[PDB]
Amino acid sequence: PVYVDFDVPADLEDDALEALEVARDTGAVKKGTNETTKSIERGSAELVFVAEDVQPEEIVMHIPELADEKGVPFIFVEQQDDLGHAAGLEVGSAAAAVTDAGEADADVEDIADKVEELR
RNA sequence: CGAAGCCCUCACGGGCAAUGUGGUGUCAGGGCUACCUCUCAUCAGCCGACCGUCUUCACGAAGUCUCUUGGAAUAGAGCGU
Ligand SMILES: [Mg+2]
Ligand SMILES: [Sr+2]
Repeated sequence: PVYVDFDVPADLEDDALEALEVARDTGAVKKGTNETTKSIERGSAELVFVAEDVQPEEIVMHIPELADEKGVPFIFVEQQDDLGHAAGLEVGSAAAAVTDAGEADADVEDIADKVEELR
């Protein structure tokens, strides 16, 4: 909520999580806020995901400002458990990162372009 | 590094854990990269006392002889261990 500056539509979120499911079975993904943060700093992150139901908000707070100065695109997911299942975990995830997509590079590029049109 | 982990249960199965279980590491700084050599340090775990001290216990030598006094010798004198 405090780190959220734009609302992402349910349709765009469906596209995003589907692209993440095929990113783990082909390319490579980073699961968890610590690994997502290191990906943005190292530059290896292509697209970063962030949950909106994170309590406390401090865990994720830095991602929207850190990604802006590193050129890495970010998208908001409504639920924590949906992002965790999409990353391939039994538990939830506050943040996920796509470190070089696989056979979804065209979809990821479009998601990154649809988010910029939504500010 | 990133699920490689932990708890419950005979098992099955369940719970925990990416908001990080677990590995690494902790100022002789450490990590990472490139190498030299090596370990007996440390940490985890198995085994597991001696001696001493405190207390309790077993065993454990040699007269119940003479006389006098006395209610009674454990006294005096004498002999003996
Ligand atoms: Mg350790
Ligand atoms: Sr959770």
